[PDB]
Formats: sequence, C-alpha cells, structure tokens
Amino acid sequence: LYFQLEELELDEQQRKRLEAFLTQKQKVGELKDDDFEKISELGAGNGGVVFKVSHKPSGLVMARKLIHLEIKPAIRNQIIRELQVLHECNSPYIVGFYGAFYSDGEISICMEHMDGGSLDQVLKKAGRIPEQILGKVSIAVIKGLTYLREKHKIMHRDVKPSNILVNSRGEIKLCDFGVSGQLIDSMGTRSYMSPERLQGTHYSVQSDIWSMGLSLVEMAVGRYPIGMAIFELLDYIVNEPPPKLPSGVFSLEFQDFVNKCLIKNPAERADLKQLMVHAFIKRSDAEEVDFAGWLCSTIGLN
Ligand SMILES: Nc1ncnc2c1ncn2[C@@H]1O[C@H](COP(=O)(O)OP(=O)(O)NP(=O)(O)O)[C@@H](O)[C@H]1O
Ligand SMILES: O=C(c1cccnc1)c1cc2ccccc2[nH]1
Ligand SMILES: [Mg+2]
Repeated sequence: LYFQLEELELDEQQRKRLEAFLTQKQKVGELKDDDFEKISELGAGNGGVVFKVSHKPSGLVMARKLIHLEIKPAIRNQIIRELQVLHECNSPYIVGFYGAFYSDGEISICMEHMDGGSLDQVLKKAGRIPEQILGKVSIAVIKGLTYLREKHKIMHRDVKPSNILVNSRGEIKLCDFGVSGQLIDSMGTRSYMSPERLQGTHYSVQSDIWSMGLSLVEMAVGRYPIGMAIFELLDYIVNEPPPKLPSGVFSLEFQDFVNKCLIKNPAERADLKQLMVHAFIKRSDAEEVDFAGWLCSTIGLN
C-alpha cells in the first residue's frame, strides 16, 4: 500500500491503526445485499437501523446502517454518489467506511464495527461518564469536527452521544455527519439542536459546538439536562438559560468549557480554534487516562 497519510499529524499508534483499517478495506470491493449475513441488531434511530453483519466475500465483520428511502431513482443515485466522499474521510476521530449502495428501498451505509457501541449505550451502563474520560471525548469530538471542516468542508449537523462511537482499543470516533446534502433534504423526547438552528438559522460549526456541549453535560450528569412535552422542551432551549454543570463535583475548567459551548448567542459562543486551546482541553490532553481499560471494565468487553 502507497499511503498518503502525511497531511494528518498522527502518533505512531494512530498511524498503525489507520493503516490496519485501510489494509482490511482493500479486501472489500463492490457491496451487494446478497453478500451480507445479519449477525445481530446493534441499534436503531429515527432514520434507520444498524446491524452487526458479516461481509461474506471478505470475512469482515461490519456495521450496516439501513435507511429506508423509496424515492426517485435519479435522486437516490445522487445520494449514493454523495456518500462516496466517505472513502476520502480518513481520520482517527472518524468511523471507518467500507462502502454505500442502494437495494430494495434501502440505502446501506457500511462501516467499521465499533465494539464499544455509542456513548449513549455506555452512559446507560456507566450511569455518569467520568470528567477525565469526557476530556478524551471532548478532544476526539473537536478533532473530528476540525478534520471534517478543514479537509472536506463538511459540518456534522447531528452531534449527540449516539453519534460518538467507542471501541476496546480506546478509540473515540464520530459517525452520521452530514456528508450528503441530498440525503439531508430527502430525510423528539430529546433535542441536541442549537437555539438558532431550532429557529431556522443557517447551519454552522457553532451549532455543532452547542450539540457537543449539551452531550457533555448529559454524559457528565447521567441524564438529558433539560427537564417533558415537545414544544415545552424546545421553548426551554430557545427562551431559557442554557444548562450548567452542577457545582462541587466538576472542575472549574470543565464548567467553563461547557459554558463556552452553550452560550445562546452563536457569535459569543466558542469556536473550534478557541476550544482546542481551552484550559480543559490542554489539561485533558496531558492526562494519562486508560480509556480502553475504563470502557472494557464498565461495559464488560475484552
Ligand atoms: N459503526 C458502528 N459500530 C457499532 N455500533 C454502531 C455503529 N454505528 C451505529 N451503531 C449503533 O447503532 C445505534 C443506532 O444507530 P442510529 O440508527 O444512527 O441511531 P441514532 O444515532 O440514535 N440516530 P441518527 O444518527 O440521528 O440517525 C447507535 O446508537 C449505535 O450504538
Ligand atoms: O446518515 C448519514 C448522513 C446524514 C446526513 C447526510 N449524509 C449522511 C450518515 C451515516 C454515516 C455513517 C458514517 C459516517 C457518516 C455518516 N453519515
Ligand atoms: Mg446515529
């Protein structure tokens, strides 16, 4: 393999892991519905269902997300085409992608299986996720959001605990980002949308910062921090002060970090550059946290 990795400043462990995923990916060609065998259901959301599958020609275990869309063939083919950009989205903070295709009213998004599942699944087991672990989560989310914005000019548009994937090797990765404009166009009791997004305001990385901040407070406290009825919830986000991390249990740097993510005004709200040099991030990056060890003990893995 003739790797074109230099654009990413990677540690040797990150370089080895990314190279091992890309090498495994070389076993995979054209994806067909007939070449998959359903192992189990990993989970489901509003738009689709994701299954742990076996890709029979390669032997690879994958996570197959199926999104039901029986629409005009010309527009589903535009979607499938827009999804091919995912082949170029190589980052330690972005879930690996094997391929995307359409079959029998379903668009399939085949990706790297993350054996730790999502952070909302681990939150159920953990109760509360430790501040120090959330420091590593914060770094991975900022770096992933930065990679997407800087390298592919894409915004996530759907940052939430269920869209942050973890594994037994201690990797933290984003998934379900807005790579396809046509998929967004063609496509509850909890909302992670920024107050300005809920009012109609054009999307921005600032909205992703809000979603990240809210997700952090939820994971830190063990529950959705607003609270409930639909309008009641959205009226609270738009017209009431943002939620705050409780005092006496969390560091001042972590409280200040989430406060800067949750500023109602998107202009005063912190950007990715400012968040990357925030005391919380600087502290968290210097800490030796055995995230892989903590994850394997709280959810019972390797
Ligand atoms: N690559 C993956 N590896 C392992 N588990 C995964 C993977 N992708 C998704 N999952 C799991 O599948 C569950 C359901 O996924 P999904 O249908 O995207 O629901 P959602 O994240 O709650 N909604 P949304 O992203 O807004 O469409 C997630 O909560 C994850 O736990
Ligand atoms: O559902 C989408 C999606 C949403 C809006 C626009 N384009 C795509 C998606 C799934 C997915 C899995 C991995 C990486 C990126 C991903 N994006
Ligand atoms: Mg998701």
